[PDB]
Amino acid sequence: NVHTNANVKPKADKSNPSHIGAQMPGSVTEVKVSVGETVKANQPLLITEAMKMETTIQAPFDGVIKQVTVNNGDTIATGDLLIEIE
Amino acid sequence: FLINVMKNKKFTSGDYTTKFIEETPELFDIQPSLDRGTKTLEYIGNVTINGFPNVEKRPKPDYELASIPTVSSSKIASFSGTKQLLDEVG
Repeated sequence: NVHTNANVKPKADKSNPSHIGAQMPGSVTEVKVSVGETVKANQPLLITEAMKMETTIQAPFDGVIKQVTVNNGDTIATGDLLIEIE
Repeated sequence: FLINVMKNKKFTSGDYTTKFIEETPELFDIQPSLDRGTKTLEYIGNVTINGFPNVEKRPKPDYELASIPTVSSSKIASFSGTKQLLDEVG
């Protein structure tokens, strides 16, 4: 806890269906799931904030969250891996 | 309040007594009146500090002049286009 948003996420593999990457830069407002939870297609996973606008990130299909890369109030660049699902 | 007193004909006449207030219900139709000036300074203040939705946070760009061509307004009043034509023939 000297850097909190100065951790570096890896980059999503664009050609991996289970990698969800950030679509633009901004802010994690609220992580809504843990490594291990099962989810349904279209479930709230993540609320981000872009430039004063809230976007909700959803499950693409049904499955199992395998890694969650961010914490409330971390910052993100286009392309950052946010979640793995199966 | 005082403003409303100043305006009152009972006041102006000299008529009034000590019961002049209790006796004069309208002294209390004061209306909360704006300051547009302030609210503007508050808008600018807020956007300056916290940005605007969907605008990339960044110093206010230097833009170009494009000084804006105008046409005198009495010259415009002399034109007769498809507006006037509708007024005539429907």
